Amino acid sequence: PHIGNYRLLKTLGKGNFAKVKRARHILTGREVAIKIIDKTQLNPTSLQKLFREVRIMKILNHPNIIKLFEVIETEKTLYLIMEYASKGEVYDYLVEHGRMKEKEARSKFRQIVSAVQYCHQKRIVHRDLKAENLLLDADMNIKIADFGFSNEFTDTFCGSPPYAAPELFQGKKYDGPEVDVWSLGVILYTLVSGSLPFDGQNLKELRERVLRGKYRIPFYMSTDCENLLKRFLVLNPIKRGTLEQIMKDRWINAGHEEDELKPFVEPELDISDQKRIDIMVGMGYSQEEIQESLSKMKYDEITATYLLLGRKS
Ligand SMILES: C[C@H](c1ccccc1)n1c(=O)c(N2CCNCC2)nc2cnc(-c3cnc4cccnn34)cc21
Repeated sequence: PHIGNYRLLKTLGKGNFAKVKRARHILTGREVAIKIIDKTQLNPTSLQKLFREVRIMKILNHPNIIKLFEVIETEKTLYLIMEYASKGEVYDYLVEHGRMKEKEARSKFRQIVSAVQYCHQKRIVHRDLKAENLLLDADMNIKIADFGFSNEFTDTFCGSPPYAAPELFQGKKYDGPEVDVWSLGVILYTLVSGSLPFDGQNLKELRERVLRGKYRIPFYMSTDCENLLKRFLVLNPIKRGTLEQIMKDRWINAGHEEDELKPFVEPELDISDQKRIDIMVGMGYSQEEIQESLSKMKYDEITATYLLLGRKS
């Protein structure tokens, strides 16, 4: 079971027309995650959605967002070779361990807010932020995943209802980032409490609770955490805080002297490490080939080998 330079191993999950498998890169030995998409079952609008997702992944380069390494395409199948996060979904972690202490939620939430604010810098809204789409790497760092429902902000999608902003329930047109801000308030509440702030026995009950916007504050929750939730979970999207403003909040930065959370500054990608390039020449690729794939940033077998050589094993 090979595809390109990858040996396919255990399945991580499976869904509508796709599965994700862990894999090993043969040339470097690094582990990756590969999404395998059966294109034959997709209609032309699903196909267009797929290629948009790929385009979004190429735009985004952040240490708390799953990175794209390579695209392999046949006429029947699309393979997205991605960063692997070995400790699974935040959702499953909360189920096993219960709520995080605020100091543990804070470390994760700073990473989440940095990643999503950076998406908004790039004019991308995720639109399906939920505990299930936050992965954890071997060091318990957050990696946001699955931009299959994401879009640019300049359709009639509504994500997981418990995380959906009230304007989505009323069927209202919406700009973009404000709905991610609301979902991040729901995420903060789930990290600190282990439960959702709005729930119901059915969609009607859940919808009514979201629109009322009331949620329970546990006795153990600090005043500063409660006040921060108020900046996310604002019914009026016009008055909802922006993430750049929320980054200055007291709770976000408690115990982070000299390290106030700030918008991420994307570094210039080094495509010129000759030690890595020397290794790839020894593997068989020519110097000129490596230069052309890296400069056009082709997400092909070469640029993926270069990136993976830049990561641990
Ligand atoms: C495929 C799916 C998935 C894909 C995208 C976003 C979230 C979840 N998935 C599950 O469904 C799941 N299940 C849920 C049902 N109960 C058993 C555990 N566990 C997972 C654990 N690790 C990953 C993972 C790790 N490195 C990466 C890099 C890219 C993508 N995925 N990925 C994905 C998982």
